[PDB]
Amino acid sequence: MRKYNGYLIDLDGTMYRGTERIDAASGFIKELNRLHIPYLFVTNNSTRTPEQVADKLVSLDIPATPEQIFTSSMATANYVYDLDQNAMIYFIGEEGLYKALKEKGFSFADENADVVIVGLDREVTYEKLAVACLAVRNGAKLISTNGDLVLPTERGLMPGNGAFTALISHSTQVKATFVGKPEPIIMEQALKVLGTNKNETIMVGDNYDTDILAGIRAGLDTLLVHTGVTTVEKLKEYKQQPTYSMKSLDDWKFL
Amino acid sequence: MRKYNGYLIDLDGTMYRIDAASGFIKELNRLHIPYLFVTNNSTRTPEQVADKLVSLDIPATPEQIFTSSMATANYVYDLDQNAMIYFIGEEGLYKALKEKGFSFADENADVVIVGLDREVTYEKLAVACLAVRNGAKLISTNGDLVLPTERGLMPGNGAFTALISHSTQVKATFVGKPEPIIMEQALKVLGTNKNETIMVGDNYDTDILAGIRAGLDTLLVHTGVTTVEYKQQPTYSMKSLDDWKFL
Repeated sequence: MRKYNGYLIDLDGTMYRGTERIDAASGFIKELNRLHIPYLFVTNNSTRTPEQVADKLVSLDIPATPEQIFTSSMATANYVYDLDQNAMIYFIGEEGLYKALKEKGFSFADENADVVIVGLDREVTYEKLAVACLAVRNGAKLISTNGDLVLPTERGLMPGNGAFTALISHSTQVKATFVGKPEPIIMEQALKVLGTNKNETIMVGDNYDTDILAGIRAGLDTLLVHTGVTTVEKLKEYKQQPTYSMKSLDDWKFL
Repeated sequence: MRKYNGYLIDLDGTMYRIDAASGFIKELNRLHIPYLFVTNNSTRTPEQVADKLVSLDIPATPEQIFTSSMATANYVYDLDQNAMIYFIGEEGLYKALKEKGFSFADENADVVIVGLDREVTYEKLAVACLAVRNGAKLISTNGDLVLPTERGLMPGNGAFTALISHSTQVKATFVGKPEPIIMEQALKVLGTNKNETIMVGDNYDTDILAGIRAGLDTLLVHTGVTTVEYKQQPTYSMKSLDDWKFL
């Protein structure tokens, strides 16, 4: 009887910025739970495990289990696995991406890898990057968990995953396939895990350029919150608009 | 009397991958025509490059080597003699910058110089990006995307420059070939006029284009990158340095 029986909730943007937004998210998510509506959180983040993210949400009174956290690194692992579970993987990345690949039981290799996966590695080295280039020139498919050129830290704007992918792409003259938002691949992979139908699922977020655009491209209806008169006007000039725009999660009716 | 009285000569693929190169250079010495080797190489000192040439029976003194490191050090000196420098690179670049009198800094640098560092790290790249976002000028020794080795086609300095430029949204100023910066300097060092100077090389995309944009005649010998199989032709194209007639 509901139009939407599955929710993909963005973890990024400014969705949980400040106590008011945190409380609104708590209210919204608790309501989904009370209604027994399945939901999954989606993020491009590669520096926290599903367990850490869930522990964090729970501490903010937003109910989540590790199984409800879905990252671009997980989407990337799962996407590659469905295409060739016997591919030998070379990856650049940290514990999150390693774990997602481990979950899929991959074999790993260096210069003769079948697939090269580029994730953010804050201890990357020339040699790690060289092996990626060599494997790509040996015919490996080139996959990038996301395209972000910058990683915000307290030091300032550090090089992001996308910058490293650009290095490899430029050196090898091979284009990467990108998985994370704003690409639709992460959202199709999230839909797989959530288990609901595309036309009965909605993606909720508050960033258009990176986050909600992914849902639009993946063929999902979208709710963009934290909008205002000017941003709504701005979106009307773009090729694609979110399905709905509202000020607050508080305004959403469960249909 | 001769049309060309000065020679700028590429190393990588022209002088070595070859004893046609040796004969060519010695004939230059016998005809007493000055020459300068010009290389995008940012890792080696001129002493090391010259020694390698000697060991191959190619007459070269360190003073006849002009690298992208030396050119970059000169170029930065022209912009600001007192620049605080953050650099990524190896011995060659470090030495060139130090010899020029520069002091070094990190995130607070005035100028960020990107040269090849085969032991570069995330942190080294991050410092570069932070300095650039802080307002540092972004300079690169060379734009080569690949470094050919026995393992295969390794990432070259242009690939690392691209990472930094993409992350920071700041375009780099490139010094080495095919940019005219290294050429105009080399020309000053060689000391001959443009119309009597010829650039000799094997790669169209670096060597020949460098000559064209510097307004120099060019000689493309097919002993390296570019095959016989572009919008501007080199002045001359031949299969071997043995075919050159010393015009």
